[PDB]
Amino acid sequence: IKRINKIRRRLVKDSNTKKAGKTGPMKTLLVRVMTPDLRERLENLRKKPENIPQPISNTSRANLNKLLTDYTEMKKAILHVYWEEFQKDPVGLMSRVAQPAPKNIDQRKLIPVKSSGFACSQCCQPLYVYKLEQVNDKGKPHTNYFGRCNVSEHERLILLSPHKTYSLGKFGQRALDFYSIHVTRESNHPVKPLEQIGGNSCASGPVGKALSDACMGAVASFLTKYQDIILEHQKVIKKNEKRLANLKDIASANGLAFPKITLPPQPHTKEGIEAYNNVVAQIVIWVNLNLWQKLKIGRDEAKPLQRLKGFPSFPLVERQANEVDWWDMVCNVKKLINEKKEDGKVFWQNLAGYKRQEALLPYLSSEEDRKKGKKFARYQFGDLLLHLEKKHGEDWGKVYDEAWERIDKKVEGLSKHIKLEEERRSEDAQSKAALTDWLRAKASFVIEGLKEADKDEFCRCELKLQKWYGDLRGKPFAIEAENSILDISGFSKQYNCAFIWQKDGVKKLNLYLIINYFKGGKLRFKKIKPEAFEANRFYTVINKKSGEIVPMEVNFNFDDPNLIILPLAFGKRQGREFIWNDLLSLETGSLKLANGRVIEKTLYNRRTRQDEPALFVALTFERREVLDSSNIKPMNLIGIARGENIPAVIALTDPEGCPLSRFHILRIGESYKEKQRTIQAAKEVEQRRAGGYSRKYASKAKNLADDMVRNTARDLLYYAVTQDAMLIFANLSRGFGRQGKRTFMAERQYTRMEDWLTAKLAYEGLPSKTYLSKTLAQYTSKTCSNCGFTITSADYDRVLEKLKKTATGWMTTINGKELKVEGQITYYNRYKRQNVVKDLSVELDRLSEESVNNDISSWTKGRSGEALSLLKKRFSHRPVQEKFVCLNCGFETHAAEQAALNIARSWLFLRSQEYKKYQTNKTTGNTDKRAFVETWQSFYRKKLKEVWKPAV
DNA sequence: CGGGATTTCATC
RNA sequence: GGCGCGUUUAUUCCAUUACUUUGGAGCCAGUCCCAGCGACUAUGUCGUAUGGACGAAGCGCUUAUUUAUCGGCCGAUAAGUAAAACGCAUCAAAGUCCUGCAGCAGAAAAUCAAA
DNA sequence: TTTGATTTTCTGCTGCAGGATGAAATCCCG
Repeated sequence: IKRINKIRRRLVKDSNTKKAGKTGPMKTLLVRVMTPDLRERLENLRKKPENIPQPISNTSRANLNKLLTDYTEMKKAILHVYWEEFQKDPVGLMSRVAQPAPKNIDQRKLIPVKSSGFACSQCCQPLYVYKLEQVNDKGKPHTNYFGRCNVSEHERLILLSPHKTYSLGKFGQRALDFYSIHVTRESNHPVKPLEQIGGNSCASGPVGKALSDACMGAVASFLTKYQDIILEHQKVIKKNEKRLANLKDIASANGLAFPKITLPPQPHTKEGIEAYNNVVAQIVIWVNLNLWQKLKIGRDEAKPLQRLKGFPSFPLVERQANEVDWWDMVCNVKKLINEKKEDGKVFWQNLAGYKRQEALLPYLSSEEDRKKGKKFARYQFGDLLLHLEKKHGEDWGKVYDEAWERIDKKVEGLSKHIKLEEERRSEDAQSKAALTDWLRAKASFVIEGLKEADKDEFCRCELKLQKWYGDLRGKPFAIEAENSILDISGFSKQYNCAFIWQKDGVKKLNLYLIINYFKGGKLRFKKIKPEAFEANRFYTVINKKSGEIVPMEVNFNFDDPNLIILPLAFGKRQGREFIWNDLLSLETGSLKLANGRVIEKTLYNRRTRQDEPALFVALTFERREVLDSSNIKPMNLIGIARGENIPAVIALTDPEGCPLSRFHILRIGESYKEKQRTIQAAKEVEQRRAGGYSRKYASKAKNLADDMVRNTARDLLYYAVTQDAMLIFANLSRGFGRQGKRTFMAERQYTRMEDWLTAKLAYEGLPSKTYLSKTLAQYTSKTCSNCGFTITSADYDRVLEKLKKTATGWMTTINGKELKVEGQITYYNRYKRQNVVKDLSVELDRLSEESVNNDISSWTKGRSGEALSLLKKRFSHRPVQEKFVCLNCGFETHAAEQAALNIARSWLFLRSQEYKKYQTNKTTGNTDKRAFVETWQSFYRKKLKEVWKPAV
């Protein structure tokens, strides 16, 4: 059958196994700790078993909770202190936390800097730079840089990176010796969480050696982010200089007096970031007000200034908690609107004749916003004002009052609903967002009364209300639940934690987990002989740096008021993988338990119908013996064709490009798109009935898509294994994916399918390249198999130029092929939001009615571009995302199967001596892709003539 | 003078 | 989608240890009860079960409490209450986790000194 | 998105960093 575990069994039997290197492929077993509610669930089976194991003792729970609280508080205190230090001195901190090179390089330094880049915070002295040229694995010389000082105490190996003027390049979690500062009593630093928070009731060693990493990792990450952003800030400022200069030139071309507001330079505080971003936003608003719409100048003509993004915030401390409070900001908005209500009332009541229509231009929605079931608050506010104007005439004095009454009623109702929801147990972010939109529209309309009288006051009010609107939209999802972690830096005797089993019979084992992190607790680890096992006793093993295993015996008391005892709860497959695996067992050392965690996160309990915290044990198992890249030989190929109606059509072929029948065409996940469409229809119905859907449809589409992806991946892997085959994908940059107007991150699955197969082959120890491959996606999906011709836009330009009218009508040719200029093309106009069908010949006649003799090249370049767009939309080789049409010969068959075969044939093409000759020609400085296109077309035609006979 | 830690130092 | 239920997800031995999910299948989706949308015939009604709250989600086999058709209390046939040997719809899959920041995937409003 | 012209709009939750541990010298203890 098709089981992933049978595939893994064959893979294990397919080749020899060898022990893992310095670090093995990490894998986490996430089990759940036996709890009283777990036992309650277990007791209610129809076929009740003989023995129900005991739950976890209450003392263990209390001790674990106290330990988690202490660890969290210690981490918070340490990060707070180091945030204060950073807020005092950035340079010294980021110089200290720089990760030194390993204290093992005894290579002789040869070339110092031909100097004053940074300074060691210990001596505040400049760090000399030294280079070192060596020979790498593949023959490319590499240049490294290191920092050493005149002080023997400061003779470290701080990393330096070149630029074209130097940077650190590394930030570690163990560079700064955290132990000697806040734990040991000899140091007199005023911060000592162990002596202060825990009251000398917690063990020093393990807790400190965990806190060190648990804080310095985050510190190093933030320092890396900031030290990387510091250079891009300067470069972005430099680019903005030229962009502003060009914009000023364009503005002065029309004789426009540019406002005297200048760009703040690259700052190093977030206040400067905010000021520069506000200046940029105001400049963009002014340009949109005066140039984009007034002059009908498009966006290509205006390269704008850039806002500042990418400046990080300090971990766990600069995470804003929104202390300004939601209701306080709402009341501030109310007060500001009430103060500025008179200004808007006077402006609208005392409006001129024709100025009334232009005053309401932003308030009225166009077809684009109206057709999509719902409009922004500004649009509906304008429509309500239009209704009031229709109902009560031009009496805007009372119209404003009635509109204020309606908006105030809606605001009060929304506020009451929000308070009622948020008081007891619930929260309504949708209502908050709607109320915020209403308040924003009301504030805009109210303060629009000062658009031409008091410019600065109006702008200040606008900025304040906009930032208040942003804060009111952002604050509600601040969350209240955070994970709690309890690290175990390693599994050795010192750390006083171990995994134990009961030697029942020959192989059966009971499972207990013991935590010893308190002073006064008793836990004895006794070394024993290899086969001294006895019943009612716990036994375990230990790992060693030299590859030795030294099993030991555990003895303790179940009523100890200090230690923590954990019974587990898991399933057969998990036990066969980690706990009681048959082939790779922890006794031999093939499977190793390196580190674990006591993660406590909220999970849904169906018995209580609620989400409650549930202790997990993220036992990270490092597979110490993996497969060897010694017996693997791809051969057969499985060309995967992507699409929507058919999730995947796969074509089999040999390593001669000759397809063979062993199943030849297989389709997996049929009608699943119909289920996706049904789910989408239900969601759209729920939106039409309220504007949103519930949590039942939260991930139905996502879950179905992921299930389809994983099932298809399993099927592909089984086919590859059973046929000794390989899979063909494309070479796409990281982050590849389509983003239209309604795209979701879950459709970036081609790369994610590659990644899933990569991870699955990676836990077994082999890279993705063994059975997963990529094709150079240059013109791969743009080729047909009947003519060997790949369409380019130069041919489109030639077709546009050649377009003329003969006795039978318009005529144009591609590669000498006469094309009947006839037929109708359908387009989806966003202004109409419907289907409009136009005739190519009729539109050409209409466009040429302004010219003589139908010479398109004699028209304006805009008319030629429009004719080019018409010809391209008529002669597009990809009319639909799921349809391909051959422009040259139009051989007729099932398109998807032919495309599936052609994908594999293209991947085969992406290795040839023709490509070698193309590379040699490209070494002549002719960096043109047209040579590649010609070579690929010629090679494909030659191969079609020789062995790749098209369908007969 | 070993139990028995106990911490402290240290380190890809 | 709401409720339940277990199956298989290991080649001779490694829990029929249950966890975290998705499917197949079995049953059930009504109550403006409160609040978002159109007409707004105006802050009034209707509808679109939308967001939450509210019930909602098998059958028989084996063992005792609810009766006499029979002779001067014996079982004749069956209810549900319980246990549980239990049989059917009911049969299939996969898992590698943490901390921090917030950010990365676009295109249609879009033409000029339009190279 | 895939040949030359481009950039403020409305959508939605993942994309980049940091990783997954034994000697040494002491101490409480006489």
